[PDB]
Amino acid sequence: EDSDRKYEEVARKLVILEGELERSEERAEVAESKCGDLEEELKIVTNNLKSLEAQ
Amino acid sequence: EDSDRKYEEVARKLVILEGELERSEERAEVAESKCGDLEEELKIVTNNLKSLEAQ
Amino acid sequence: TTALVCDNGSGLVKAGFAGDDAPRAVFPSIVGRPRHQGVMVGMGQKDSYVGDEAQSKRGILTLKYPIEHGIITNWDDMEKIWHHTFYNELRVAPEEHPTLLTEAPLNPKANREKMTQIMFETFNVPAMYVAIQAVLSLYASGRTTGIVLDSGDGVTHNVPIYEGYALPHAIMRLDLAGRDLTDYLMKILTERGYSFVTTAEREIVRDIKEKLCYVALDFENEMATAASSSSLEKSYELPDGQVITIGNERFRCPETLFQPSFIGMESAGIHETTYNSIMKCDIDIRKDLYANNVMSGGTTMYPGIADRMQKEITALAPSTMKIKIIAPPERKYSVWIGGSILASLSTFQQMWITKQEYDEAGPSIVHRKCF
Amino acid sequence: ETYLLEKSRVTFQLKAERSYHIFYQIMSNKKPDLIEMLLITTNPYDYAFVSQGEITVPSIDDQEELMATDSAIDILGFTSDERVSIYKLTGAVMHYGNMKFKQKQREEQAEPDGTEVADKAAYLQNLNSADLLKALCYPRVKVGNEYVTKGQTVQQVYNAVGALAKAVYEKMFLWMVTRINQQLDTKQPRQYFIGVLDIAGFEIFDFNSLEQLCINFTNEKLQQFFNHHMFVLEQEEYKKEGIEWEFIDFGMDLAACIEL
Ligand SMILES: Nc1ncnc2c1ncn2[C@@H]1O[C@H](COP(=O)(O)OP(=O)(O)O)[C@@H](O)[C@H]1O
Repeated sequence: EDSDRKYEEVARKLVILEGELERSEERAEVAESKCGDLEEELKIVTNNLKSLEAQ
Repeated sequence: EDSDRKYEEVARKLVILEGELERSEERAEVAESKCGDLEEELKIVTNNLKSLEAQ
Repeated sequence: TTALVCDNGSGLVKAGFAGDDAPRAVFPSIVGRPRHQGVMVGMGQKDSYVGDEAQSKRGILTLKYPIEHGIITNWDDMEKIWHHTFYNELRVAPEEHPTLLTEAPLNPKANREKMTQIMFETFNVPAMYVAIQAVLSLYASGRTTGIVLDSGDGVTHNVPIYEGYALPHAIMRLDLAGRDLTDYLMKILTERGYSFVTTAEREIVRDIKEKLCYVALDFENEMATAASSSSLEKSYELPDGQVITIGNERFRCPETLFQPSFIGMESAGIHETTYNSIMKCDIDIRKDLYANNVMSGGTTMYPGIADRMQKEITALAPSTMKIKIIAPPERKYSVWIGGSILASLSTFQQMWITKQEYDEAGPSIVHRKCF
Repeated sequence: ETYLLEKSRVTFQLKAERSYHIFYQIMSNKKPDLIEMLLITTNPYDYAFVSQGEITVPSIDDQEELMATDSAIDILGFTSDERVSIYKLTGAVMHYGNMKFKQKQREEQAEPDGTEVADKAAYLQNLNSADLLKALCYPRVKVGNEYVTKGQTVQQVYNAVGALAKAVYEKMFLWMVTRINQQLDTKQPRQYFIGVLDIAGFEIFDFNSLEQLCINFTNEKLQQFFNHHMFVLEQEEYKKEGIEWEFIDFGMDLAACIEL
C-alpha cells in the first residue's frame, strides 16, 4: 500500500512532467521558429541596408 | 516484489523525467532571449534603413 | 605517513589516500595515440594521451586498455598509467608513500611479480602490498563472513570467506565481465542498423549500456512483452544527434551473465557459479554464506540484478534457507573503500613489503607470506 | 581558552551522574517561556540523551541558575536573538535523542518511522524535516568528480546523529567562548602574557572508564612536562657547581607509561 500510494504519486509526477515537457517543447519550438523568421527578416533588412549603402 | 520493482521502475522514470523537465525551462528561456535580442536588432535596422532612405 | 590506495582494475583506475572515504581520482584506464598525422605545426601535440584526456580526444585516437582480463599485457602503457596517476591525479611524490595494489585471484604470478618490481624500481616507493579485490570488498561491507561476487570490467570472481578465513579451493574465477557485455551489445545493436566498430564508439556503446540496460526478472516474459507492446523502447542521443532507440536489447545484453551461451562461452551463469562455490564449501558454513551474498564492481550495478540473482539462487538452494543479497548503493567503489580501511589499520602496518626487504630478497618476495 | 572539552557527556553518562547543567536547567520550570518555545516537556525522563543517570541533585535547584546565567549572558556581548538561538540549539540537541529509525524489511538500510520529533528538531533549526531525515539515512560522498549515495544501517544512523548533536554542542561552546573573549579584550598593543590554567586532576575512582583514562593521560603528559622542566632547571644548574649527578633526564620515566 505504501509503494502503491507513492507509485500513484510518482504517476501524477509522470503525467504532469510529461505534459509539461510537451507544452514547454511546443512553446519553445514555436518561439524559435518565430525567431528564425525574425532572423531571415533581419537578413532582409540588412540586404536593404547594403543596397542603400550603395549610395 | 511486484509493488517494489514497479515503484522502483516508475521512480527511475520520474528521475529521468525530472532530468529533462529541468532543462525544459532552459531551452524555453534561451528561445525568449533570442526573441528579445532579435526584436531589438530588428528595431535598430529598421531605424537605420529609414535614416538611409533620405534622398 | 599516509598510504596510497590504487585499485587498477580494468576500465577504471581509482586512487586515493588511505583513511579517506572515497577515491579522490577516478578515470578510465586507457591510453590513446593519434592515428592521423596532424598538419598544424607549433601545435606541439604530444604522442600519447592517457585517462580522461584521451577519453576527451577520442575522436582522433586509438584507445587500448592495458589490462585485458585482470592481467596486464602492455607494461609500458601500465607504467604510463601509474605515472600519470601519481603525478597528475594525486600530485604526490611516491617516494614517501606505501601503496596498496589490488588484483583478482588466480592470476599469472609473473603479473604480480613484475608489478612489485616496477613499483620498487621506477616509482621507488618505500613499501607496498598486493591484496585480493574480494577481501577488500568484504572489508568495506563490515562483514566477516559471506561470499563476495566481485564483477569488474574484465573478470568476475567469487571468494567465499568465513570468520575471516578464505577457502581458496572454492574460489571461482570467470572471464566474463563488463567488456564482454559491451561487445555483445555492439554485436546485437547491428540488427537494428546501428554499426559501431571504432575503438572510440565502443565507449559510446559502453555509455548506452550503463544508461539503458537492466536485468529482467523473468527473461521469457520480458521477451514476449517487448514483442507485444512497445513500452520498453527508450531512445538515446549520440554525440552528433541522430537519436536511436533500443527495445529488446536493454535486457538481452546483461542477460548474458546468466546465459553465457549468448557469447559462445560454455561456463554456467553467475547464479550457477555462485551456488557451486557455496556447495564446494563445508556444509556447516553454508547457511551463513547463503545469507551474505555480497556484491561489488560496476557490472553488478544493473537495475534489477539483485532481485533476479535472488530468484535464481533461491530456485537452486533448499527452501528452508534464507537467501539474502547485500547490494549497497555504492558497491562500485567497495574495493577501494575496503582498501582504504585496511591500509588505515595499525595491525596492518607490519604487513607491508619494505624496499630494503625487497632489495634483500628480490621480486620473488611477493608470493612469500609478505603477500 | 577552553581546552579538551568533554564530548560524550551530551549523549551518555553513567548511572551515578548526569549530562551537563543547561539541560536540567531548562527542565527546571522557573520560566515556561522556554519550555513552550523549545517544545520540550518538563520530565527529563522523556529525553534519552540526558535521562541515563541522576536527574535531580539534592544540592542545588536549577531554576535560579537559569536567570543567573541569563544575566551572565546579558552583561556580555550577546544580542537577544543570539540567546534564543542558543536555547533553540540546546533544545534540538535534546530532541535528537527521540529520533527513531527502523530497518526496512527487504534490506539493512535504515529508514524513519515517525517524523514527529524529526519535525520538531528540524523546525528548531528552520530547515526541512523530510530533507533532514533523508540526508541522515541517505548520505552521499564525493567520489572522483561526481557523487554516490552510500547506504546506512540503523546503528550507523544512530552513531551519526549522536556525533551530530555532540559536534553542534561543542561548537556552540567554543563560539560562545569566542564571543566572551571578544567582549573582554582591551585594545592596547600587548605582548608576552601570563598563563592561568586549571584542569581536572588525577581523578581515579572505583570504576574507571574512557574519560577517566583520558584525564589520567592528560595528567601523565603534564607530569612528564614539569618533570623534565624541573630536571633541566635543577640539574643543569649544577654545571657551575663543579659536580653533576643524576645525569639522566627526569621525564624519561613517565615515557614508559605514555608510550603504552
Ligand atoms: N550503471 C551501470 N550499469 C551497468 N554497468 C556498469 C554501470 N556502471 C559501470 N558499469 C560497468 O562496470 C565497469 C566498471 O567496473 P569497475 O569496478 O570499474 O571494474 P574494475 O574493478 O575492473 O575497475 C565499466 O566498464 C562498466 O562497463
